[PDB]
Amino acid sequence: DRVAQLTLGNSTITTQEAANIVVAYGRWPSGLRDTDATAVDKPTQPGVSAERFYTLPSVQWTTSFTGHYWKLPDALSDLGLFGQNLQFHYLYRGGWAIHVQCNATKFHQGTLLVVAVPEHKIQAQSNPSFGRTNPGEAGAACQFPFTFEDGTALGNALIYPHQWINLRTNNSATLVLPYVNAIPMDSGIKHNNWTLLVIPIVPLEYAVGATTFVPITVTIAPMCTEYNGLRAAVTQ
Amino acid sequence: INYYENAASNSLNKQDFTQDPDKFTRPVADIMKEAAVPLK
Amino acid sequence: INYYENAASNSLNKQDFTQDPDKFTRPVADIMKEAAVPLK
Amino acid sequence: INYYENAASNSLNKQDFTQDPDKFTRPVADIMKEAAVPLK
Amino acid sequence: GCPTLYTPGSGQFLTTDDFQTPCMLPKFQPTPVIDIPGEVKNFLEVIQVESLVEINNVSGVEGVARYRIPLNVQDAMDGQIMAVRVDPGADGPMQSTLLGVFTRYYTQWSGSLDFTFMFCGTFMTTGKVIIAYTPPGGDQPGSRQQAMLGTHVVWDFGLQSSITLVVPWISSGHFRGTSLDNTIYKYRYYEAGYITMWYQTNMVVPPNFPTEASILMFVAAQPNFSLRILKDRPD
Amino acid sequence: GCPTLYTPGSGQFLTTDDFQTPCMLPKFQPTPVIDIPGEVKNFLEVIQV
Amino acid sequence: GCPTLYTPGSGQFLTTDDFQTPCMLPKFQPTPVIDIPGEVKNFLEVIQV
Amino acid sequence: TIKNTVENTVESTHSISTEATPALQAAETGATSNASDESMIETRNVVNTHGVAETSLEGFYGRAGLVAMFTTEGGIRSWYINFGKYVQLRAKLELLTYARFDVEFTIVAQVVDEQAKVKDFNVDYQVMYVPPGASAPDGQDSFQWQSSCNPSVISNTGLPPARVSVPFMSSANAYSFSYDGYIQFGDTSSSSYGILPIHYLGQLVVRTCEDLDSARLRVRIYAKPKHMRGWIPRSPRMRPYVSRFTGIYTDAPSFCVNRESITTA
Amino acid sequence: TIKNTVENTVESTHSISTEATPALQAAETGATSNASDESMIETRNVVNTHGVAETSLEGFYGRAGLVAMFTTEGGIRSWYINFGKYVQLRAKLELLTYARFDVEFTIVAQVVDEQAKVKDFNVDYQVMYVPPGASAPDGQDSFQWQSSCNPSVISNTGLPPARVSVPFMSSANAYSFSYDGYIQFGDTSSSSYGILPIHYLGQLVVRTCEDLDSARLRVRIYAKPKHMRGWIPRSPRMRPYVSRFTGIYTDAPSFCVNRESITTA
Amino acid sequence: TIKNTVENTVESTHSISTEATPALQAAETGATSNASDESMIETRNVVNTHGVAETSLEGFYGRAGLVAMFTTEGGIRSWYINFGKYVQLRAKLELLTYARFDVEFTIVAQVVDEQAKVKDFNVDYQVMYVPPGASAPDGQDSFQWQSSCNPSVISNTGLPPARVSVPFMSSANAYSFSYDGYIQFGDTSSSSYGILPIHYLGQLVVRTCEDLDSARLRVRIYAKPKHMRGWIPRSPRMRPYVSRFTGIYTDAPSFCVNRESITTA
Ligand SMILES: CCCCCCCCCCCCC/C=C\[C@H](O)[C@H](N)CO
Ligand SMILES: CCCCCCCCCCCCC/C=C\[C@H](O)[C@H](N)CO
Ligand SMILES: CCCCCCCCCCCCC/C=C\[C@H](O)[C@H](N)CO
Ligand SMILES: [K+]
Ligand SMILES: [K+]
Ligand SMILES: [K+]
Repeated sequence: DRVAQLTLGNSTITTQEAANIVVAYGRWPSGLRDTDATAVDKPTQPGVSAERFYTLPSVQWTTSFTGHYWKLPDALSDLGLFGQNLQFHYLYRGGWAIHVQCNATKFHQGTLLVVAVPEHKIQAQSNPSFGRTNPGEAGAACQFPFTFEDGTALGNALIYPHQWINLRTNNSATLVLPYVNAIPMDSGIKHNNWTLLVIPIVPLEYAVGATTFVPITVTIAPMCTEYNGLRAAVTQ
Repeated sequence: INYYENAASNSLNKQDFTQDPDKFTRPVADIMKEAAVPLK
Repeated sequence: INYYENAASNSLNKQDFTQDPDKFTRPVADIMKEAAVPLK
Repeated sequence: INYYENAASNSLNKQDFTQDPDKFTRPVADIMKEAAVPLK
Repeated sequence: GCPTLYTPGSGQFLTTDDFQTPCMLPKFQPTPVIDIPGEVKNFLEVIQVESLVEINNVSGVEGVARYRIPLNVQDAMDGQIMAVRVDPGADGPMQSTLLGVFTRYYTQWSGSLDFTFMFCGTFMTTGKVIIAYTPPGGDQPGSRQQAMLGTHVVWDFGLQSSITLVVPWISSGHFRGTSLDNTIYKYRYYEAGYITMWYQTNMVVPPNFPTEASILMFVAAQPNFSLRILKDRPD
Repeated sequence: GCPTLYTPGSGQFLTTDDFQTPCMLPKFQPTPVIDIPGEVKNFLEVIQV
Repeated sequence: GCPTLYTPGSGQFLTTDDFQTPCMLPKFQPTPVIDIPGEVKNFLEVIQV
Repeated sequence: TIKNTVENTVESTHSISTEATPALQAAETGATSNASDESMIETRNVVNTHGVAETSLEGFYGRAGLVAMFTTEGGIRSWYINFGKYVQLRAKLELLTYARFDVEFTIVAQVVDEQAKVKDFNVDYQVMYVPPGASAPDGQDSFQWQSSCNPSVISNTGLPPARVSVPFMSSANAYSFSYDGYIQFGDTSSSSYGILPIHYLGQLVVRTCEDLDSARLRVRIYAKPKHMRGWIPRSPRMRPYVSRFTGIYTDAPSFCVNRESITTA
Repeated sequence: TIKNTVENTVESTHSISTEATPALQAAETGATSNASDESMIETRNVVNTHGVAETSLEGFYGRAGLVAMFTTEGGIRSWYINFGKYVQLRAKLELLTYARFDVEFTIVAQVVDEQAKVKDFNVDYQVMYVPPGASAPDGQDSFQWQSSCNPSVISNTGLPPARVSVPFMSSANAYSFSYDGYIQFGDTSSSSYGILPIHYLGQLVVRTCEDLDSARLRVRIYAKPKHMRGWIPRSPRMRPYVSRFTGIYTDAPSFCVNRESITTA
Repeated sequence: TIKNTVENTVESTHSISTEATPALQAAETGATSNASDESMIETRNVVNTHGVAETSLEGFYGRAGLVAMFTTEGGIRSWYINFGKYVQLRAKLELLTYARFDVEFTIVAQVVDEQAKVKDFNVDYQVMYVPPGASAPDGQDSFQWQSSCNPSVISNTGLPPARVSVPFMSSANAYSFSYDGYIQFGDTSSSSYGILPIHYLGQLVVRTCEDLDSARLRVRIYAKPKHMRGWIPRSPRMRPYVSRFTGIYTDAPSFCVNRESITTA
């Protein structure tokens, strides 16, 4: 179906031009098991205060738009009680729900790929800056979309979880991601597990005189979260 | 028969099967059957 | 006993028989017995 | 299987357990339980 | 002790061998296995995913523009949109795809292919196209009558954005070679046929609309597909 | 390990020998056998023509 | 005797190896074990002090 | 569910209907097409017995490849254990995000003159493994070569090659071929980015037990993974490598060869 | 029906009759004669125990023979894998139209001077198998010799000979020793005739791991078929071979020696 | 009681009470603390499967290490059997007061010039074990080398290394790595103190079976304990060794590195 409603904590989202929902690697987010756990102190599970939708500032699909990205959990590291719990604790674990929105008339044509990639490094340059590697809640521009910022073909990104927004068909994309790592928990301030990338593959065009200014908007929820190792608050 | 103490000593595995690829090819929340239209 | 994984590793076959050669020596549609004349 | 006559010929032992360390850690004549005070 | 005799091949280091050996650390116990999403057991699971074809590979075309096929409003009938050879290990548009890179790790292939196309015009844009597979025996077909005598589909642009053509396994032997290189081994023997696209009607638009639109082209293996004899990727 | 003694003829390459050997491609599965007319098992069948 | 093939790593001296070997004195019988206080089996017992 | 052969094919007849439409698809949803062959054309029966074993992880990964090649200087050299210098095995391991495996190492050694011309001369060599925090030898005759705790292998250039197995030795639950993070707290320097210190397991050090006159050892190392397990397949590498310890690359405007026009095959 | 010995002989008496005529035959029909010994003369009983095993396909084919012999130039040489250069094994395989078999290959190598006089000198050699579409090495030190995907064997001129098995590797259901056709569509050129590209499986490439001074490797390869199956016996070859890849020949007016007259034995 | 893994962890809740006080302790009593983790903080369940095998006596002691290294002078040398010359294995055995074990000895030998440069030359060597009260050979050709009662091993510098096992050979019920006493009655001399004559089991003597011209043997010996048993753990050694047969040392005012202040980590 083409209608959907997502509800988490005190927050709700609706859409009328959906295209199903993706659940990455066929798994939903879940808790750490007693056989797989290592840290011995009792974990913190904040519930509805952390697990709810947050909305990041918007991006304009200009004439020159090459693409944009966000790092998780960097982007949400300074927002609400997700942010404060992540600063006060040494270790973090959890999954995500993601919803990308972009609307335009029946007189517009264009297409975006919306893709979530595990362990994505920035490496077109000898020495990536801290600004490029951790761009915060504003995100940063793609300078090298054809090589996917990492030395692979853009065309083969579809091995990672993705959807398309095609302006003749749909106006939103939805992804659900579980926790992925080689260890049971990790530092939230030193390591980013996922990157969310939005890339135009067919450029934006329209009937002469139609509305030219078209935003793209990203909304994100933490899901199934736990923390260990409480201390004072610490940031990079 | 294994001649040595630790399993790192053993020879290569012989369980060379494949499995259903739907965790990578069709990872969607609601089912879409072959004969139907996808969006309805 | 075979020591290796693939059959190309095995030693030579030991089934060294022969068989009736009529597929090469008498490949004719109608039978012609020894004691009879062939064309009748 | 052992190929030689004397036990000095045999390979290394495989009984690699540990045991309760109280002969070195708590070698005292009267018991002092965790929840109690030691001197009373 | 036991009498023995040692045979030729003694002391040789063969890289694809398989024997038991003494371990540097005999008493080491490794960390536990934990639950991680997305375990893979066979690369046939990966090759079955769709990836984009670099179809517009011509001199003046660079970067993301090389993934788009053009369409435009016509003023004459039955015209051609694109052509390509279907051979998956061959140099050209297929070579950078997932299916192309794994096929370049191996010398032989067998099975059906899935080609899938998606339209990216406005909601108001309409048209119909015909997509044909031609088995081997000559050159690519020179007209729409010559093309529609082979395996084909007619595609109508509407609500469902996309269509699949299946290229079925039609071969003399059970396997084909992945190279088509003619200077030494005459392997042009194994060439597998062509795929071509023509206008069935025309692309039609309202007043002041964009008169040019794009298609995107995806390729994947089907469930009867397989590979033999590993070799070093020439890229 | 086991005591052994190695005999004369060790390391010789005799062309009519018959021993097992390691394979260059251990996991390779060959094409099927199909029905073809005129299979031969012994050249005494041919000499009788 | 039995045909054999000898593999790489033949004749190497690896210090952490573990094989049976011939004894210099095959008929020697050692003294008895006696009761001594403070036997240790694992150095985890010592590190806990 | 698990399979040992590829899928069969059944007979199929003509269809004229409104009710069943397998050719129509929506790529927007993120799913790959599900049109079968039998739905799209009239098919015959085929019993297909082709196997799937050469494309298993054991199949693809289970064979030896070069990881190091060096000569001694003043009767010694050392090597940091890391699979980045030779690109063929590097490019295969970066097809997975996380992997667990054991390794079988093979060592091949020979004597050369000062003109790098080979010499018919048999000599004893020693290889020592030195984990992080252990002291490495300074030269050919240092007292760290007693090797009473560190493992060693000792061998001769006239025997067959040396070989040992090694188990899965990481502090993590798998090795990592991509890592989007920094080495340590309070050091966001650009040289501290995209390295996991957890894959670093130490050095190998090599010497001749005695001093050669004028000659040197040349040494090669081959590695073979065994018992592979793997998670989260990655896009394959498509540009040249530049550096041993980083993924750095240079951009270019195409991946495949050009042609005269899109309508000419 | 199957047999492990040749046929016995029974007793036979005189015959005077119109009813039975085993000596009369008609060669026109395409059948070989069926007159038995016992029908043509008076015979005695003989229990015959002669076996049939030396003339089986395993019997006739199961022994090694020479396929290649070459020297290195600048520390390298390569060989196209094809059994045409040495005529003895070639002339045996062309007694069948179609065959399936595995092969056991044996490699023998030694060092020579520039005057082709042998040298008492032990050296490491490497053999690499390069299937079609793979890049072959250019010289002694090219980076294709890492061998991480292509199979290799590495060995020394002072060990016993190298040996490996290989399975049935064709894309067809059998190899072909006759092929009446062309290589590809739209190329009826006379050099494109009577070659099957399906028997071509690639090259072997050989090097010394290090540079010899003045000396070269000389190398010989022997091949032995195993597990033979065979279809459609052919007439045996009766004129000299001329070329490695074709059946070309020159005519002559006889096959056996002449004599003074037909009536003189 | 015996265990194959380390201890698990259980869940724990808050406590407010006068009745239970696990944090209070009295070090005066000579006992180590018994406060568990779960008593001191709120804990979660953890099933812990880490093993204990690398820290067993067989684990820690069961690998070979260097005990002797020497060259022949006039075709002979001898060695007093004692593990004091090389400090790494010495420092490990002095972690126990008393031990019983068997030993596996490995011998590696090679030819050198007078400039201590190695030589490609294969020679026969002999090793003889001479217990106390037996006559040792005087030179390369003495008649004690008949070896009809004393054990010998004979071998060649071009075979792999020589190796033999030895059982527990002391007159005592264990070897001793500390001995607070004198060698004999009526001799309280300071050189007679802290030696046990019971660990002394004799010499090894080495020769070349024939006279080398100008060259010498160089020889190394490695020892590996097997089947260890151990009593009464000692404090570990913390100052350099000075002498082969005694524990003598020099004092110094610290053991670890200094820092600027006690309040700065
Ligand atoms: C005496 C024999 C020497 C054996 C020394 C063994 C050391 C252990 C090596 C384990 C292999 C580690 C592989 C892990 C990761 C790779 O290096 C990646 N390329 C790191 O980026
Ligand atoms: C490292 C060892 C090298 C092994 C390389 C094996 C390659 C496979 C060879 C299979 C034998 C093919 C024989 C087929 C046909 C004959 O060549 C005919 N004379 C062709 O006309
Ligand atoms: C032909 C092979 C030679 C074998 C000779 C064997 C002799 C027996 C040696 C047993 C080992 C004795 C170890 C006892 C004590 C240590 O030496 C201590 N460091 C003494 O202070
Ligand atoms: K099947
Ligand atoms: K008979
Ligand atoms: K436990």
